[PDB]
Amino acid sequence: GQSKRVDFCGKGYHLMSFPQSAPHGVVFLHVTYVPAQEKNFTTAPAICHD
Amino acid sequence: GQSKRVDFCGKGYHLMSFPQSAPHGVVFLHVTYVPAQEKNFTTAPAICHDGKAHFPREGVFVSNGTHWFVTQRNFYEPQIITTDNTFVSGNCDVVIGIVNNTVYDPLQPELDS
Amino acid sequence: FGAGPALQIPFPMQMAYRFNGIGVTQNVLYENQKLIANQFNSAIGKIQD
Ligand SMILES: *[C@@H]1O[C@H](CO)[C@@H](O[C@@H]2O[C@H](CO)[C@@H](O)[C@H](O)[C@H]2NC(C)=O)[C@H](O)[C@H]1NC(C)=O
Ligand SMILES: *[C@@H]1O[C@H](CO)[C@@H](O[C@@H]2O[C@H](CO)[C@@H](O)[C@H](O)[C@H]2NC(C)=O)[C@H](O)[C@H]1NC(C)=O
Ligand SMILES: *[C@@H]1O[C@H](CO)[C@@H](O[C@@H]2O[C@H](CO)[C@@H](O)[C@H](O)[C@H]2NC(C)=O)[C@H](O)[C@H]1NC(C)=O
Ligand SMILES: *[C@@H]1O[C@H](CO)[C@@H](O[C@@H]2O[C@H](CO)[C@@H](O)[C@H](O)[C@H]2NC(C)=O)[C@H](O)[C@H]1NC(C)=O
Ligand SMILES: *[C@@H]1O[C@H](CO)[C@@H](O)[C@H](O)[C@H]1NC(C)=O
Repeated sequence: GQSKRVDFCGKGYHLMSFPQSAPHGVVFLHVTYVPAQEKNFTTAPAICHD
Repeated sequence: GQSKRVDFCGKGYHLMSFPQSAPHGVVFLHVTYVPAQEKNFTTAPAICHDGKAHFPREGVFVSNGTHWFVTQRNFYEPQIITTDNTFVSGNCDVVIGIVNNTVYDPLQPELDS
Repeated sequence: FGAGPALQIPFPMQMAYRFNGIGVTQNVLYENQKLIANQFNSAIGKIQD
C-alpha cells in the first residue's frame, strides 16, 4: 500500500516500496518524494473581497 | 476508529471492527470492503479539449469503446466528463497518453437558452 | 492486489495516484514524467553502487 505514517518507510513523503530477500532478512527499497528548491513568498490567512 | 493501515485490520479496505471477549484473549471481527467483478476499460492520463489538458479531480478516465467517462477509482460509476469533473493544467503537448475528447460545459447550454 | 483482486493500471497512472496520496496533483507527475523516471532510475543505480 501507501503509508501516511511519518518516517515509517523512508525520509520524505512515501511513494512506494520494493522488497528484496537478503540472507536471514529483508531489504526494503523505499521510494519517497522530497521537496527541493524552496522559495520565499508573502502569505496571508484569508483575502478580503468586497 | 477506522484505520488506513494496510492489512492491519483485515484483508481489504477496513470498514469497522467488533471486539469479543474470549478465554484469556480478544477476538476482533474485522468488517472490510473487498472489490469484485472487475471490468477492463481503456484509460487516459488526461483529455485534450480545445488547446487545453483536463485531468480528473477525483477519479479516472475510462472508455467503454466509444465514449469517455470519468469514474471513481474504487467503483464503476461512469459520469459525463464536464468542467466540474476535471481541472485544466496547460496544453496538450507534455502529457504522454493524452486523448482527444470533448469536455461538456455545464453552463453554456443554459446560458444560450 | 493486497486488498482483493488485482486490478491492472498503467504504472504512470499508478504513480499519479501515489502522487495524489501525498498532496501533489496528477499534472505534476504527468508533466514531469521523464524527469521523475530518470530520477527513479538514477536513485536505483546509486543504491546499487
Ligand atoms: C528565505 O528567507 C529566509 C529569511 O527569512 C532566508 O534565511 C537566510 O538565509 C541566509 C543564507 O543562509 C542567511 O544569511 C540569513 O541570515 C537567513 N536569514 C534569517 C532571518 O535567518 C532564506 O535563505 C530564504 N530562502 C530562500 C530559498 O531564499
Ligand atoms: C482595504 O483594507 C482597508 C483597511 O482595512 C479597508 O478600509 C476600511 O473600509 C471600511 C469600509 O468602508 C471603513 O469603515 C474603514 O475605516 C476602512 N479602514 C481604513 C483603515 O481606512 C477596505 O475596505 C479594504 N478594501 C477592500 C476592497 O476590502
Ligand atoms: C458506451 O456508453 C454510451 C453512453 O451510455 C452508449 O451510448 C448510448 O447507448 C444507449 C444504449 O444503446 C443509447 O440509448 C444512447 O442513445 C447512446 N447514447 C449516445 C449519445 O449515442 C454506448 O452505446 C456505449 N457503448 C458500448 C460499446 O457499450
Ligand atoms: C487531437 O487534435 C489535435 C488538434 O490540434 C491534433 O493535432 C493536429 O493533428 C493534425 C493531424 O496529425 C496535424 O496536421 C496538425 O498540425 C495538428 N495540430 C496541432 C495544433 O498540433 C492531434 O493530432 C489530435 N490527436 C489525435 C490523437 O488524433
Ligand atoms: C479483462 O478482465 C478480466 C476480469 O473480468 C481479467 O481477468 C482479464 O485479464 C482482462 N482481460 C485482458 C486484460 O485482456
